[PDB]
Amino acid sequence: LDALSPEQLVLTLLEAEPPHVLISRPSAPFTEASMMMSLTKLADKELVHMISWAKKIPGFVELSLFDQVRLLESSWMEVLMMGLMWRSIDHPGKLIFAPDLVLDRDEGKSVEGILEIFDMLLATTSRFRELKLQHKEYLCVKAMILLNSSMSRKLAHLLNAVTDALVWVIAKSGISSQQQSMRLANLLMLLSHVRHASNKGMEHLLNMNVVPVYDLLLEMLNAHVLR
Amino acid sequence: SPEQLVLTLLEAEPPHVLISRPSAPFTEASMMMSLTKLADKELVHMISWAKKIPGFVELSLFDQVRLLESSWMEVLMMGLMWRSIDHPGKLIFAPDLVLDRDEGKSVEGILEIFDMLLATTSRFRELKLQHKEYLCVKAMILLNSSMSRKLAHLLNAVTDALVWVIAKSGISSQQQSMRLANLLMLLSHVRHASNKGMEHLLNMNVVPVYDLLLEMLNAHVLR
Ligand SMILES: CC/C(=C(\c1ccc(O)cc1)c1ccc(OCCN(C)C)cc1)c1ccccc1
Ligand SMILES: CC/C(=C(\c1ccc(O)cc1)c1ccc(OCCN(C)C)cc1)c1ccccc1
Ligand SMILES: CC/C(=C(\c1ccc(O)cc1)c1ccc(OCCN(C)C)cc1)c1ccccc1
Ligand SMILES: CC/C(=C(\c1ccc(O)cc1)c1ccc(OCCN(C)C)cc1)c1ccccc1
Repeated sequence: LDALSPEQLVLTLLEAEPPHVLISRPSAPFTEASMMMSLTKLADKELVHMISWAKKIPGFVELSLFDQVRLLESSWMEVLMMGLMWRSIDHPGKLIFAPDLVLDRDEGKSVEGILEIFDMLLATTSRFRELKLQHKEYLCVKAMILLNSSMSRKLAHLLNAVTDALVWVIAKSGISSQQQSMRLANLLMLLSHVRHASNKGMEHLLNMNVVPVYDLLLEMLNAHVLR
Repeated sequence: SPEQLVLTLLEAEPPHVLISRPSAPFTEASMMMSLTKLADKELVHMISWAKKIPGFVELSLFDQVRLLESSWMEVLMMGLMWRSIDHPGKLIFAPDLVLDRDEGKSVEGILEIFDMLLATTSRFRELKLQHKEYLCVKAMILLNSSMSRKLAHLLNAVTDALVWVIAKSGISSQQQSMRLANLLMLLSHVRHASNKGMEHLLNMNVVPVYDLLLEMLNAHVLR
């Protein structure tokens, strides 16, 4: 119960942060291939990392394996983009994928189409920047993205605890009540923009085949044999 | 003010659009023909609705268009979820056009889209979403679809109005905070459904103007 209390949860997420991933640009001037290559290599590394991070969130380990895989599968692009926005929050106009990989808007034009994605990331980052998004609020929101990715007893509980944690953090700020409700709303409403950039990103990534298993999974869940 | 805004959103509600099913057993075509007929009629009314929203008509004609342009599919799906809320397992497109999850199989693909809607509606049903709450959430979907002075002002006012609505409930503060988070967290699912629907709708050619639109804004000549 307590390991899931505002200060406890905040503490655990504070130290669950994945390790920073390093990567440096290539020799020649960026092309569409080299560009994506770097970002893919980079995205894959952080993903292996995103697993051990999820495992450290109070109780994630007790959710069925199917649900673990489900949430991570449904929310991984949003989690990446939020990690990316967060670390690019104090450097307006630039996306800090990694220390030696600090690309500004224009360089994205190396990979046809990513431009609109870069602007979405850049514009959402700005919103968090005006809000003066704090590291503690950030940690709660990232985890919330993980648990709010799809839609039980445990799941919802785990999610509401992360929610209670964020109210708590915003609460130790001193601002009145009406401004605590406002910040909560503003912060959460940016979740639509994150999800949206994720969908846009997925679509673009996909552009650059398996057997449909949607019905079968329902059948399986319905029969109750899924994991 | 909160009470004012609510009252104004209430009476700003679009009329209910009446449409009926066709003769023969729904075909992928006929099915999508009925939904498209319905949506366009609703979209027509949507403009009028957005115009009644306090302050909207003051935003440059460009922002108005941009907002409606980017949020219309969510607004629609939000309206659909609201009227299907008391009909589990069903999507109430109109009084005469109600479809079960299974009938959606008339149009190849929309099934996953129908499950997204029914499940979100399911979530709102479990939160016992209230009419006034719904009113605020809708305008909120319209006003938060894109990313100024008046804009944010307008958006924070509806947001104030929502907190206010949740406040006359009487639940403790911790619970009021909880409900605001749970409702707004549900926006991400609404936006997600919308993106999925757009992808599918699109599946069933113009010149890229994105870069040109930026320049035009940079040069400050856009509307
Ligand atoms: C938004 C930049 C980005 C990726 C990214 C975002 C944040 C971050 O911290 C690191 C990378 C990106 C690039 C590739 C990618 O594919 C990996 C394939 N794996 C899952 C096998 C995922 C995200 C991207 C997504 C779609 C198209 C083009 C670029
Ligand atoms: C590429 C998406 C994905 C998984 C996936 C890929 C294809 C598919 O058909 C279904 C899922 C994924 C998600 C979770 C996972 O967990 C292993 C079990 N627990 C103990 C971590 C493995 C792959 C994932 C990988 C790393 C981080 C976040 C998400
Ligand atoms: C969710 C069902 C739906 C539509 C809908 C939602 C709510 C509502 O109240 C009425 C209809 C839908 C159908 C067609 C559509 O395109 C119309 C073309 N216009 C833009 C000229 C938009 C939404 C739909 C969306 C994508 C693919 C197939 C069906
Ligand atoms: C189809 C999307 C759209 C508009 C649109 C289409 C293509 C494009 O390149 C840009 C926009 C749209 C939105 C608003 C609008 O309003 C007119 C200005 N005042 C009277 C509000 C006209 C078209 C729309 C129309 C009705 C309801 C909701 C959305």
